[PDB]
Amino acid sequence: QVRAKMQIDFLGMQANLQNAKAETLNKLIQCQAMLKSLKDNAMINRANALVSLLQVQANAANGITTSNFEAAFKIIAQIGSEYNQITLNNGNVSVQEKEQTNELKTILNSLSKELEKLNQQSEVNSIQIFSDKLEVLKDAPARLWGFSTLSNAKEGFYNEANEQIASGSVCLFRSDKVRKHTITFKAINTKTSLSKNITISVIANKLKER
Amino acid sequence: QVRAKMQIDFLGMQANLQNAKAETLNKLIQCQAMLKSLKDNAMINRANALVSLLQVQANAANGITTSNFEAAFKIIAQIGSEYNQITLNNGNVSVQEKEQTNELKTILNSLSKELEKLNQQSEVNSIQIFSDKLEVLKDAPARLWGFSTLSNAKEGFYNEANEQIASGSVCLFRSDKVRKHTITFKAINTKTSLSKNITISVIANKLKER
Amino acid sequence: LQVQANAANGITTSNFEAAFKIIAQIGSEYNQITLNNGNVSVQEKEQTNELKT
Repeated sequence: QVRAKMQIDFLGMQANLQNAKAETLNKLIQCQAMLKSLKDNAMINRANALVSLLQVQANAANGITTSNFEAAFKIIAQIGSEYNQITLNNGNVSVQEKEQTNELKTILNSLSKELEKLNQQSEVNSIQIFSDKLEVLKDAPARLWGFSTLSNAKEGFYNEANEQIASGSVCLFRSDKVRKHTITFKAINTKTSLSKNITISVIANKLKER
Repeated sequence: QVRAKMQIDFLGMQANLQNAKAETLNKLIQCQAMLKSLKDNAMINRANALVSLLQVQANAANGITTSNFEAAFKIIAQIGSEYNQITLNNGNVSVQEKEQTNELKTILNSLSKELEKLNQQSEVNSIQIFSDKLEVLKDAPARLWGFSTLSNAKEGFYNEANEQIASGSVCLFRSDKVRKHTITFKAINTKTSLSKNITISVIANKLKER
Repeated sequence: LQVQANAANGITTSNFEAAFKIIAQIGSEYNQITLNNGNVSVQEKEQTNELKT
């Protein structure tokens, strides 16, 4: 039951990794939208207040508005005082755009660079070999177990050049030798191919010797 | 099952660390937006009330409004009394911008500096070696186990200069010596490369001696 | 343009060079606008953003 569900479990774990990356990216984007929404809701309110000021200066017919246009415009100028504030010299404006400091924008940029640096090492399609009893005798099995996360494959075992010794995902490694063998789990596909190495060392029986 | 899922688990733990940093940054940004929204909602309401005051002074045709313009303007001046309040000397305004004290802005700045100081030590792509039985006899195995969080690598074991003694993520260290050996786990990649040291000390058998 | 339509004052012709730069600061981080002598020109500055990448 564990070995049957392993491919779908690794695909679900990769999907959960994608979910945990996309949630952090969405929180960063919501944070940057909340950062820019302050500037936007200040600027459109300043613009709407200026439109209403020209609306009361349009149908005025009083003359007090010409004297208060130097007074109320500095009240509309205090809407974006922490932003590109405005002034009136003798009836003309001049946008400052003071480039106001904010550390949190730089921390957001550093966290975005951290997320992009994390995004490169998020791999897909990696195989893995396993073997109990790395030490082995002359005729002991030492069952090799491979795992390929490919869609469809052949997942053979090859013996030190290309020599096929198993069929798929399990190998029974008899040695009849003394040397350290290196067995290659191979998962071929119509798209790509993967290989993995394991090293099984053989010893002789210390009791049978001399 | 534990060793197969370790790369995806470490990637998920790094993604959860990114989530726990981005949530704190988003809470700080929401807090600063709530700080600035008080100033913005005071200033646009003061501006809207002043626009309505010039609206009632426009279509007045009464004369009482010229006497109440020194009275109602001080009521509009109490909108931003804890902020850049306003006055009227003989029909002109003067913005104060008193630079009012607030400790919580400084505590927010200190927490942002704390978060940025925490952001530098958040590393990615670190390998780790492990070995049971740091003490070892002349021929005892003392199975070394390495872990590289790289995407694809070779993850070999090198013997004190460059001498390859294993293939990947497992090593069986026979010694036939007496000295303290230093084995280097190495994970090479097309982008970068990492190394890690372990020290396995060998002793002779105390029973076989003398 | 609604307040410039039913104006009948003349101050709006002088403030149309003033208020239009206030409307120009709405999209200052976006394709901002200007007025040379009564005509506009869209910039579309192609502003950088790492998060899109």
